[PDB]
Amino acid sequence: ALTQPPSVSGSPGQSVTISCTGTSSDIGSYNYVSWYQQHPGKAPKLMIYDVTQRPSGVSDRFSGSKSGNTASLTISGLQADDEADYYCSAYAGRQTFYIFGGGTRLTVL
Amino acid sequence: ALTQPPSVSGSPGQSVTISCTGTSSDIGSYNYVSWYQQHPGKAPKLMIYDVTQRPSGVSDRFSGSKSGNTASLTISGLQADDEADYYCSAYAGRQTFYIFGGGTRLTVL
Amino acid sequence: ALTQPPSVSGSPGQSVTISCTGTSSDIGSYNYVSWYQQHPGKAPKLMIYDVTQRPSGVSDRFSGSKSGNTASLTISGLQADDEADYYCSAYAGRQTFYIFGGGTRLTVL
Amino acid sequence: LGFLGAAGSTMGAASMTLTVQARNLLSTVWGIKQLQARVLAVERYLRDQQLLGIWGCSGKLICCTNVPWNSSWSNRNLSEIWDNMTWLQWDKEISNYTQIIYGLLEESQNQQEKNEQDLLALD
Amino acid sequence: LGFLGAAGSTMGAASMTLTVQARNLLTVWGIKQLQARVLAVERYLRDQQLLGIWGCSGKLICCTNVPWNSSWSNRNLSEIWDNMTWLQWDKEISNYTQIIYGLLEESQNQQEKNEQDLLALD
Amino acid sequence: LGFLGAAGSTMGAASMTLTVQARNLLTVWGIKQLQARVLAVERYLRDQQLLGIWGCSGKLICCTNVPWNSSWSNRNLSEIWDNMTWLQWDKEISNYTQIIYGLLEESQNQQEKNEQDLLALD
Amino acid sequence: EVQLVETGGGLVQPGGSLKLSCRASGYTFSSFAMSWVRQAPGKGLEWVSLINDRGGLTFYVDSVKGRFTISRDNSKNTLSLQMHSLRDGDTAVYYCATGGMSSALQSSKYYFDFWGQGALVTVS
Amino acid sequence: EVQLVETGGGLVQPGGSLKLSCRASGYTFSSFAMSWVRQAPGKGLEWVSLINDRGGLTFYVDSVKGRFTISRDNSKNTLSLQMHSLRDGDTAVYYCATGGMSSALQSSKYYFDFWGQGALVTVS
Amino acid sequence: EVQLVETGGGLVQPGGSLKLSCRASGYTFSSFAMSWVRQAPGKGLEWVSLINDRGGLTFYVDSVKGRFTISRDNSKNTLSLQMHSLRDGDTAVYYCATGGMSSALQSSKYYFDFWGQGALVTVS
Ligand SMILES: *[C@@H]1O[C@H](CO)[C@@H](O)[C@H](O)[C@H]1NC(C)=O
Ligand SMILES: *[C@@H]1O[C@H](CO)[C@@H](O)[C@H](O)[C@H]1NC(C)=O
Ligand SMILES: *[C@@H]1O[C@H](CO)[C@@H](O)[C@H](O)[C@H]1NC(C)=O
Ligand SMILES: *[C@@H]1O[C@H](CO)[C@@H](O)[C@H](O)[C@H]1NC(C)=O
Ligand SMILES: *[C@@H]1O[C@H](CO)[C@@H](O)[C@H](O)[C@H]1NC(C)=O
Ligand SMILES: *[C@@H]1O[C@H](CO)[C@@H](O)[C@H](O)[C@H]1NC(C)=O
Ligand SMILES: *[C@@H]1O[C@H](CO)[C@@H](O)[C@H](O)[C@H]1NC(C)=O
Ligand SMILES: *[C@@H]1O[C@H](CO)[C@@H](O)[C@H](O)[C@H]1NC(C)=O
Ligand SMILES: *[C@@H]1O[C@H](CO)[C@@H](O)[C@H](O)[C@H]1NC(C)=O
Repeated sequence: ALTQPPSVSGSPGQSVTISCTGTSSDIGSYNYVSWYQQHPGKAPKLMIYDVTQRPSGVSDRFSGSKSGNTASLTISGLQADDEADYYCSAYAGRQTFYIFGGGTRLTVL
Repeated sequence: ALTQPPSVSGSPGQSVTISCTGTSSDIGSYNYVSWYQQHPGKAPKLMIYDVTQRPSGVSDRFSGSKSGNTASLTISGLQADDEADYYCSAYAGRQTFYIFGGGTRLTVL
Repeated sequence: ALTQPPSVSGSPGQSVTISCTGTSSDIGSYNYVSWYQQHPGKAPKLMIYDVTQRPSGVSDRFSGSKSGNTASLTISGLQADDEADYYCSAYAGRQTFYIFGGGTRLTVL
Repeated sequence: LGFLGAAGSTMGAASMTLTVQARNLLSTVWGIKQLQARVLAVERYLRDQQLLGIWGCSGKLICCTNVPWNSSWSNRNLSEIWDNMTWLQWDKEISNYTQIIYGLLEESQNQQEKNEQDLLALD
Repeated sequence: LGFLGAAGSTMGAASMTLTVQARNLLTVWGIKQLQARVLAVERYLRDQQLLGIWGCSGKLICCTNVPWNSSWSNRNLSEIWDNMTWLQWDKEISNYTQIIYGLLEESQNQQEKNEQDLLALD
Repeated sequence: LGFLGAAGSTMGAASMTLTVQARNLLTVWGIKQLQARVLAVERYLRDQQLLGIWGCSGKLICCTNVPWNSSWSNRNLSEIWDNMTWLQWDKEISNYTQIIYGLLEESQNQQEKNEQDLLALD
Repeated sequence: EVQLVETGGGLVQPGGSLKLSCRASGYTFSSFAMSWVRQAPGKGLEWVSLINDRGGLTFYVDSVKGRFTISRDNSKNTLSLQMHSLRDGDTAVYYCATGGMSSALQSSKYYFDFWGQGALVTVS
Repeated sequence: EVQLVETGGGLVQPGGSLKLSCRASGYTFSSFAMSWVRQAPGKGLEWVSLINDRGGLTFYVDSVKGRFTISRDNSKNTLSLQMHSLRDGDTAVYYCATGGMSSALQSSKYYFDFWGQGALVTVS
Repeated sequence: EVQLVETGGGLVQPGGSLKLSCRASGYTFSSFAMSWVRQAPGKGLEWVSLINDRGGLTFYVDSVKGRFTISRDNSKNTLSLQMHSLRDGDTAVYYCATGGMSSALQSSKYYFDFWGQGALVTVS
């Protein structure tokens, strides 16, 4: 899996960043990092693909960045609807295609 | 090796079956199992080549079969002369070719 | 790593030997086992290459041989100038190019 | 032996010596006679060579493929084909289906090269 | 469909119809028929040699190890491979072909020597 | 350098420029012209097939399993590849060329049979 | 909008087998590459397997490397999974996903865009 | 009558290379691939090495890959298995069997048949 | 008589990166392989990386496959190695050395002919 904090918290109107740490072959080898959210009990939805490029129909607020063997998802002032579990992911190894990450509970408060 | 009983019991007048279990990656994937009967003072011999086929020079009493991850071999009516340990082998792969099982000492009462 | 004696001692006028041994894959297969000398805190120098060939400008007193999985380096005379650490250098095919052993100490009286 | 030495041999012995045949496929109105004879020979050889290379089998004589062998063409177990038969009888036997063999080989090679390029597409 | 079956079609729909076109490349009159036939055989042999010196011999499709200098073209993959015809593509990159060929040859040569060194390593 | 340019050069130097010499390999007046052209085509086809039955198809350079024999040349490798021209080498081994070709072909045939057997080993 | 029906369902012995199906609509089923992603009830998600557009290539994780077999049917626009043997850990919600790979003709993706409702596999 | 004898074997201390010579008779020798099978005094069987009919290909069990050497001589009916080191584990009766692989032009064998009497090798 | 000198950082912080450089003079640098070897301050030597003469190939120990990258300029007669995300075990004296492998066309070498003065590398 990918190391990342089990849970974080924030307040509305304050931008929040969440990190996602990996090894050399994990993130550094290929700059293909994605973040997928799922609400409680709902099928996950793609929030960002690759380091920075964002899908059509996604809010401007969500943004991504990459540094070294780490990635980060930055969100703007939290709305009442941005409460989900967010999962880091990347392409890392021809054989080991996709290594995912653990849960990230964004405790809006 | 293949999980097989150290010994089995079977009296004259009934049929006894011997089982030999391995792994799907070797026996389940490949339809090549061989059964041998070594008399303790003599070299082994082929009682059943392949899962069902039998080489010439062996009586119809021997009868092999395979299912799932277990190769079975039935001897029909037993006789005292068929007192010789059994062995199962299979084409494991291009890396490891053949993997032999333990010895099964049947007993004729 | 390889296996060498930690140290050896000897007086001028006689000869001493140092052994280097490893797996059969490297020493046994290939007769490519060089020997290097490193004076205390100084740059190393190449004393023997292949199994017996002597470099240009190197004294006859240095000699070498290979026997099975082992390779020995013999020094004669021992004029006490070579009060330096000795190492072996075995080539082990592809993906493992050069391996060495425990640093050998040559003491001179 | 030499040219067509194993003309009537069993299949394996003849297949063991396919090189001599492969070599021997290549060598004023008599001028144009020899010119058109030689160009026809070269054209036939190059057509066969391209027909091999389109299967990815160029650069080899014993090339393996992945077309499943539909038993409808022939059900003769390998003992008769490879130990009790000659090439002439065999060629007579599959003459009626060799075109379908070629077509299936085309399709299989096309899928395999596309899959190979797809595999190389991975980073 | 057939010979030149998808010449005006999209790029990919032509990409898997290469076999037909590849296969269909092979006195007052006898001399001229001979001239045409031998010109055809020379053209085929030149194409085969050009492929062979790039390591792509025997494969209609192939892959190389030269970076694509965007100066030759900057169109992204979807535009080329879903909204363009082969004739338009050949028209677009006409000048750069020679350069490409040169680089291709050179890359193969470099690669090849590298391979030999690997086969030289014990 | 251009056609035949490394002919007088060192073995090692000329061994880097094979392509430049490979691509340049390939009413009665028309008759002699077509005869010469077909002869050249057939010679290139000689060489191409002879490499094809050696497992070296489509590679200008190719290593094979047949081992060297000191009888053919009692030559140190540095001499061969850094001191002695290609022409002198072809002259020196002109006697033994046929046996090399025969052994090489036999080794390639054995290699093909082994490859076929290995591919079926499942 | 793109929709991914998943029938699936879970009811099988630990040593049994079970077939999964996924029918996708609202887009060209052919021109995308599909994948299976598993999520255990409480843990982080995890990729199961991948199939390319043409269906002639496939990939699996090391956990079920020699067990599962996913295939596709382009004309009917269906993705099929066949499980085998199984292991009580499999118990999870399996989702169909589009992406994760794309042919050399198309631009590289390496992600998952449209996620179906999936289904929970249950081990008796 | 198909019949196989073995020669060599017996006492050999660790390090001193030793060779078993199996002689087969009564059949077309060049038509079959051959295996060696180890039987310990108390344990079961275990495949050791397999060699094709022509004598080009060779395979060995991974445990003794770099220590064994199997060879055929089709001119005079023999089979030479020569190995060095001979660690403590190599204390068993070795059996020269024929079969286990086919030339890909005949019916696949993938077993060993008409087993020999076997020869004992021991290590002090 | 060939002079083989080096230069590079001595002290660094964990997670950073450095670039060692090597200058050689007194022979044909284009016809000779090069190799980076390391010896820990108290312990013995250890091969790090090997580079062919043409500067096209690369070889590394399994330790630093994804962390080290060694290159060489032939006209300026120079070698370099960039270490990324180095760990503490890399604290050692690094020696440049000619040889290591011939170029498939001259005599096999498989040794290290010349040895420079080295350069020490340390990390906080
Ligand atoms: C012809 O058949 C007989 C069968 O025994 C055999 O003598 C001969 O070698 C075969 N050879 C050829 C070349 O047909
Ligand atoms: C095999 O060929 C027969 C006709 O010879 C045809 O009916 C059948 O469908 C084919 N089967 C395949 C390709 O599986
Ligand atoms: C091949 O099949 C024939 C019947 O068609 C049979 O007589 C023969 O024994 C078979 N051979 C083998 C090796 O199965
Ligand atoms: C021709 O263009 C039309 C759109 O105008 C497209 O739908 C059709 O597929 C094209 N035909 C071919 C053969 O490429
Ligand atoms: C070649 O260059 C000329 C001059 O810029 C231009 O008109 C032409 O289209 C170019 N053709 C190509 C790149 O195929
Ligand atoms: C000719 O040989 C000399 C040495 O005798 C060398 O310097 C020169 O480069 C050579 N020329 C060519 C074209 O190889
Ligand atoms: C080397 O050549 C000589 C002379 O032809 C021959 O006697 C000998 O067998 C050859 N050796 C090899 C290994 O080819
Ligand atoms: C090769 O052999 C010759 C024979 O005289 C010898 O003088 C020379 O030193 C050798 N050269 C090498 C190994 O480069
Ligand atoms: C080549 O053959 C001729 C004629 O037999 C012989 O005299 C000569 O010595 C040979 N030349 C070489 C260089 O071996």
